[PDB]
Amino acid sequence: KPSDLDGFIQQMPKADMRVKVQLAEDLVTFLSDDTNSIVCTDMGFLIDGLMPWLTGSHFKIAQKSLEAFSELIKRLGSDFNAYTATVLPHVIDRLGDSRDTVREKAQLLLRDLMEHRVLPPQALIDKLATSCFKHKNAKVREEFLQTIVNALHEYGTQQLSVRVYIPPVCALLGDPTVNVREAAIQTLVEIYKHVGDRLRPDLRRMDDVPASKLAMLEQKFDQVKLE
Repeated sequence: KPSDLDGFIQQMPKADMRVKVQLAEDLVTFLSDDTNSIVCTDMGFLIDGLMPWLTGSHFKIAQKSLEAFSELIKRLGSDFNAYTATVLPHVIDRLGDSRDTVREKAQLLLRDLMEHRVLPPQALIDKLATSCFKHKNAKVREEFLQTIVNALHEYGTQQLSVRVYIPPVCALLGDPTVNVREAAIQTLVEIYKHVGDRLRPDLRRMDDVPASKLAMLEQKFDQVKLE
């Protein structure tokens, strides 16, 4: 139905489950088309409106809110950073969502924040680290390691310094969950690709890392070296 942002904003609060999903789908469609305008009364009103969707129990609508935020990030760029502190904590929680597509759109929102320069890659990863390394949900801990990997692969050591990340990633080698232990391994391997052999003595000083895992990690690095 709605023809502009103000129209979406007005109809969001009242809307019943029925039209709520259609509204979500159309909102995303609207924001995706760069021939559509994001003129409205107050952008904060749209942000506030998306919040119950994002923090909600319907995951289709949550996912669309993430997609909606991605579109605002793309249009707003650094201007979006006014809303980062409000949105980020719930996007983090969605990294742990049971539905694979929800985690995807959440990870994509995170990449969009960096690609569209809402904040520098180091700023975002550091901020995530605060909430993610010790999150109660193993899927968040695992997803966050992947966020680090993707950010490194996309931006390289020019914008992302992972030296200070080695000890917390190493701590995850002893995670109570096997999926995380294995993710932590692969993350160090991915970091090796960027950082090179200086990582080896770095890990050797990590009295955390058992010799058996140091050895296993070194085998994996050697294997990478055979490019």
